[PDB]
Amino acid sequence: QNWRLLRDESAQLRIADVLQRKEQFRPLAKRSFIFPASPQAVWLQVQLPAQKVPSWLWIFAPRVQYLDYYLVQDGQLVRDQHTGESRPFQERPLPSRSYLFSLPVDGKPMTLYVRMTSNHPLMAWFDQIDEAGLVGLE
Repeated sequence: QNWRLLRDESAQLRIADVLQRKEQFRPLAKRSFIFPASPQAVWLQVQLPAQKVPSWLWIFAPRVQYLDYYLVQDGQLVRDQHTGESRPFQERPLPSRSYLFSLPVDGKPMTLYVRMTSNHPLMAWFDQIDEAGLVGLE
């Protein structure tokens, strides 16, 4: 129940606003979603324990225009990345243009937040992967 979702139909919520609304996140029945095209912002919240081996959050979000990634550890914002198809000029390694975010092995648990918007149907698949998952990616 640590993979949770919040639909922000206002599209106005920022990271600070979302952190005030943690109780509004509800558990996902699968690590993916699809919604008809709308101006909503979909937020993902993933709570993870301290990690022992290299791992990544993988996201395949075709046609997502704005994707914002935030990592929180010990109540503080430790990572803050703005990407998506409407943020060009960033070179990504994978042919699929999937997104990878490295999850630190630093003795502390974490919470990740991802904001996604599109003018197209809003869809993504996502999961935590280790090195073994990484080397088979395309």
